[PDB]
Amino acid sequence: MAMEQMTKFLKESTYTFTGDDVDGDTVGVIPKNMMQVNSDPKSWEQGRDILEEARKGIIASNPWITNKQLTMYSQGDS
Amino acid sequence: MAMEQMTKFLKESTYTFTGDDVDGDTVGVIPKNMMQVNSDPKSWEQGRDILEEARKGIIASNPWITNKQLTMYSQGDS
Amino acid sequence: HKQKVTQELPESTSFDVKGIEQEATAKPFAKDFWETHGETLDEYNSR
Repeated sequence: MAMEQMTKFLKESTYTFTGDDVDGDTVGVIPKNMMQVNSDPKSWEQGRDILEEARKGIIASNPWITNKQLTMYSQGDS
Repeated sequence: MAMEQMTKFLKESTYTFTGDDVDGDTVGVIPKNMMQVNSDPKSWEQGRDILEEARKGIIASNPWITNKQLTMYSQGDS
Repeated sequence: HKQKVTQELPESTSFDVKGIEQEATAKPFAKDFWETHGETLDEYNSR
């Protein structure tokens, strides 16, 4: 039961990011709590779009990277 | 013999709780000693009902949980 | 002769430094959605 319960908790509260072809199609994991833009938690969805427009926006400005591919990480409040 | 004897001791004196679909159909284990409501030990049965009415009663009031599912635990006298 | 020892005592002080208090444990995202949209997360994705 512990596995299913921690899995459900992470599934309801987190969100994996993904980009172009990357082995395992996962680039970072941020909680759906640190991505809101309003007081209601559904607003996380809106806060998601900006990031997918920001990450791409960085790739379109910093192409010299190893792959045209960044990472993602949320420590504390950032 | 040690295995059969500790198994018999735990079987006569404890009681597993269970709820809705949970992997392994076991949510906590409380001794049949900490659930009495009278001085005679059979009364544990009565003290069981309240808990099964309390746990559900909590689920019917706190539905936002990961699963509609709590745990159970008896440390000391509680 | 005057006693060259006064009842006046030495004084030490506590290292009392106050920084910035922490925010309380913000509600879980499941309960957040609950008391804001009246229905749990499972009942919102079934639509």
